[PDB]
Amino acid sequence: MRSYEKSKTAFKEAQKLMPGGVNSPVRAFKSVDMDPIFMERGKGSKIFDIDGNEYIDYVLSWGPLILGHTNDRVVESLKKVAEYGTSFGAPTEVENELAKLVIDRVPSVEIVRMVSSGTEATMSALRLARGYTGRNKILKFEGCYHGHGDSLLIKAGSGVATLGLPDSPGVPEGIAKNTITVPYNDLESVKLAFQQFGEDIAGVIVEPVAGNMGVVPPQEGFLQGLRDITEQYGSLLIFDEVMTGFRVDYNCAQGYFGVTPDLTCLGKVIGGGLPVGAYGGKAEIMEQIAPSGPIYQAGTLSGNPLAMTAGLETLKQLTPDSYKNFIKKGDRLEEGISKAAEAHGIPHTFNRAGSMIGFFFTNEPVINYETAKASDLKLFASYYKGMANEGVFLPPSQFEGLFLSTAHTDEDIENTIQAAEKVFAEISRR
Amino acid sequence: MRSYEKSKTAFKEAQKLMPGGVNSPVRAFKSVDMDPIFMERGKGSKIFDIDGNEYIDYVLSWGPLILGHTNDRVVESLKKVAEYGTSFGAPTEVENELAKLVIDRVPSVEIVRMVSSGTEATMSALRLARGYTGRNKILKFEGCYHGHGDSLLIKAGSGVATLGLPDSPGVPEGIAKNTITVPYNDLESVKLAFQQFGEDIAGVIVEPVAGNMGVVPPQEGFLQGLRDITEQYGSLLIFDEVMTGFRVDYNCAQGYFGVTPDLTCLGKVIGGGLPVGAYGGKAEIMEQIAPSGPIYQAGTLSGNPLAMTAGLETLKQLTPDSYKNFIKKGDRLEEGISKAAEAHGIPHTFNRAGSMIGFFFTNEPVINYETAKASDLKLFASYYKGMANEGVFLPPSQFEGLFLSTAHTDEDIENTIQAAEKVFAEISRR
Ligand SMILES: Cc1ncc(COP(=O)(O)O)c(CN)c1O
Ligand SMILES: Cc1ncc(COP(=O)(O)O)c(CN)c1O
Repeated sequence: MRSYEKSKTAFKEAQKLMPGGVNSPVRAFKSVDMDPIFMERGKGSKIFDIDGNEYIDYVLSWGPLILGHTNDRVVESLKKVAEYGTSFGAPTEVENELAKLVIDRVPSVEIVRMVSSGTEATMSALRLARGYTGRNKILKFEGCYHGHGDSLLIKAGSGVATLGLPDSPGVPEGIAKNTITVPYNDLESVKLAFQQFGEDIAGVIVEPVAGNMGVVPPQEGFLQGLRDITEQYGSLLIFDEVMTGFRVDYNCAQGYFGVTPDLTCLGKVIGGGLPVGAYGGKAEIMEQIAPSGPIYQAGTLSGNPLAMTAGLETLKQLTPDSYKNFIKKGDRLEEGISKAAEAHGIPHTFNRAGSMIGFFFTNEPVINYETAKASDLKLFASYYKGMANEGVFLPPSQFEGLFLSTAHTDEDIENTIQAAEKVFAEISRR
Repeated sequence: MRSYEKSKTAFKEAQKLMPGGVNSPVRAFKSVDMDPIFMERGKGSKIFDIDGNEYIDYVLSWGPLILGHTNDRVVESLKKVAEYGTSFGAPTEVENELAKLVIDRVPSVEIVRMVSSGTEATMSALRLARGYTGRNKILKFEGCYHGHGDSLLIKAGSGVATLGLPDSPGVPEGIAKNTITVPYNDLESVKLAFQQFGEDIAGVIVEPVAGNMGVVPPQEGFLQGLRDITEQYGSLLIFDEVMTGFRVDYNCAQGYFGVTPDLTCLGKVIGGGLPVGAYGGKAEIMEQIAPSGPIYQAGTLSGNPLAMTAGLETLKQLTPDSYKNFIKKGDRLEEGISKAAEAHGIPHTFNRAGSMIGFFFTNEPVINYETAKASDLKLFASYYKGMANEGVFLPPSQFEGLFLSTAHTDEDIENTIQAAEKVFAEISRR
């Protein structure tokens, strides 16, 4: 058996301090048939809750911990930095070191600007795209998440190609009016969107691999088609690689799929688990950012030495072979979980995009948000509870992939599969 | 003499990696008659550049380092956390601990939500204000900075009370249309703004002590008047205490001035030098934030254990007497610098607001942005160079105060004064 008492107690406290008892909605566990699991430590692929329970971590702080928890190098260098200073509010050399590493590893990024989050990265990218092009409209994709920036908190309007609507209360009046939302992997609706608004489309923002509606790889020609249509109409291509960056492949999703955006939003891995983000791309576009250009973007704690260091030390330990091992781990994971699902009549479909993996509780292929929404969400809710009990910490959402680390072992994968077999059998006997 | 060669070399590198060679405009030093000083370490009130030069730090990472650099407790606890984990993407206990401390110390904050920056804090607060009230318009003050959030990148329109204009390229079309900008300390223009748009004014955002146009204390009745007018029209009062928070006074500027806002945006100190931010306030308002309410705001790395810990350990070491010492340090600083200025015919005016201090190179009282803009900016540019050479690291902007720490000694203040005497004499001989 497994006790979650301290997490129960901690969450009770949390609920009287924060909205939903959390600093981010997903952490409320509202869709997984158990209450939030409070974590206190981790080591490699293992995460430990405040109840001392061990889990094989497939959340990995939602992407940053690509080397697992508390990587020795990363941690010792972090302690070293802490000794010298957390922050200086002045330029540092580590900012240069990560900047150039990011520039050397991310194809489209020639000039980068560090920020405090993916939300800031994308928000700044959208503003950059609009300021650089002198255009108002942004095209995004249904199911893609870019952060809680107002300019991005938008939905599809009434119609096939559509100037959007606000996707939340509090969003500035008519902020969504200059934003188009078409289905992911729907290149034809993109073509239609440009036919109507193309000459005012500042940019197209896309997750080159959707990871916030589950892992949803791009369809053949989808990203290239976005690259072509943006060029044709003079629009910018913004790759939201906050999650895909340094995770899908060594050279990111843009390197993996050989499609080079004008702008790239990064985060997670580049902070090694600390608050971070960045937007970069072509120099002449990035030059428009303050203080060198008119487009204003500041951050007093941006390029934080601790985050720059952790991200630097994380990335240094990643090689092409890391991703080879991810894929091999993903293969066994997919195979083992899929066979388990078959054996117990569990509807399932896996999506693979480079080293990114995730499955849906549906037999129908997930190629967009609509087909992701076809997943058995209640089954996932139940399944999740069973997996946590078997020592597997999954993202408390069906609309998330399985985050792999370099620290995940074959034994971890086997135990994860065995955990799924057990959980699927139980569900099937019901 | 003093060499800045490594910083010269580092900045040359920086310029080919980031816009303006920086992750934030002010760090480019464009207004101070010397190029950016690269920092590598600090200890208490001392900051050290990459050239090994020692400075008495009056920037303190722009506010977070209220205990100075590398505070022993803060650093050791940071190392302890690094051992356990940088981030978990799941709820933690330290999030609770800082949350309640913030709730126990900031008067208006009953429920808080941690974010990655002050920009996110204010942006989320504006969205909250607009979502909670179902209203579109936000009133801000000329000279006040709340972050690079689009909803806030706005300026005053043509007219006395005015629906605003975009204050940067790239800002979404007509996002500023629902934002009013009136001069700081100009309560009459606030009254006029409400007469015209009051029933659609979602909230009034203000720095209870302006610190981004220099230190500009509120005038008698200004904050109370804002509190009254917002209540009268059902608008929210948002205190941007990202800088003032835990710096102006123990109970923040809202406690210091005895004016309680509906919402409070926090940052800096609460991260102890790590990327951080938070917005909080009345529970029923904060409850509207996701997942407990409809107003969407997420952050995957929000409530970062390292930032929560550093901020917690920073705040724990602050007492009422810390601020007593700030004021006493500020008195000698003001007196010594003012006498030096008098002696050398240097135009000067000091502004004090609690433990916040700053001076302007003008003899005319600075009560708003317009009068702050009356300062001899070229004199400041020159003066700054002289001060850095004398071992005093000031904010590379006239529109900034002097950040004090608990680590600043009487000797530091004396040397800072002596540095100002020397610099003023040199300038006066010209
Ligand atoms: C009062 C105030 N509010 C908002 C912000 C936004 O801060 P950040 O650059 O971290 O987004 C700042 C900057 N520290 C600030 O001083
Ligand atoms: C692809 C993508 N883009 C943008 C964001 C925004 O991230 P954050 O919550 O840190 O602002 C996320 C969240 N990690 C993301 O996964």
